[PDB]
Amino acid sequence: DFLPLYFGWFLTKKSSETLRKAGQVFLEELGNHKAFKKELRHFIEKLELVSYFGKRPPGVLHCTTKFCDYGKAAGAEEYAQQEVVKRSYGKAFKLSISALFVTPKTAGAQVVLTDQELQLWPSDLDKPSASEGLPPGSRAHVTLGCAADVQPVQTGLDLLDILQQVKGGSQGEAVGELPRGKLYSLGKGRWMLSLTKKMEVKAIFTGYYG
Ligand SMILES: Nc1ncnc2c1ncn2[C@@H]1O[C@H](CO)[C@@H](O)[C@H]1OP(=O)(O)O
Repeated sequence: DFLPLYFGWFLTKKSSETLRKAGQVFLEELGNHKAFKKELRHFIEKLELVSYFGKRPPGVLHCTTKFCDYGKAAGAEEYAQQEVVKRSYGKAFKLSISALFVTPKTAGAQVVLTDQELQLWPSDLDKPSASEGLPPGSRAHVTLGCAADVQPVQTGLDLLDILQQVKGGSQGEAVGELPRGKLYSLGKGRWMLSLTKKMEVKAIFTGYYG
């Protein structure tokens, strides 16, 4: 038996719609913001970010736990064999999004996982060098878009990098108020919105087979 391409939480029709709509409003707003227009040189008339992030999920949004490549990825067998994964397979979850973000490479939403959902977060031996210093599960995100040259993999790395700055106290003071939250400028083309109300999205834990 081969494993899926990857396991993860796949958001319902309605919830994918809410998050997608919310990510796309952020993009028109960030692209229209004075603070962003000024720093556009450190990013790349106005730039239309919805177009910039041309490579979008075409259907339902998802939050990846463990990329398996059908069993070719390190720790895939390990992960899939866990009681918690088999038990959770096909179960419903509510995910909490705390922030939307943008970099020159990706646009995503930061997921904050409950301890129960953390039981489903992988515990691999090959761990990212930007992951260290952050709790397990900090990589948890939903990808909203990518630049032409970029793989959706980059979104997770982009998120860790951004939070590696937050833990360093390197976010600074907010440079704007969008209707949903406070806008931060991390430098190096990076931007974070901390949501006033975290949005709850519904999702099913299952496997995706390409
Ligand atoms: N090398 C890798 N490590 C972890 N996840 C990967 C990966 N390569 C691709 N992916 C994930 O597999 C999917 C490919 O269809 C992408 O959505 C991406 O998830 P992501 O959106 O969370 O970044």
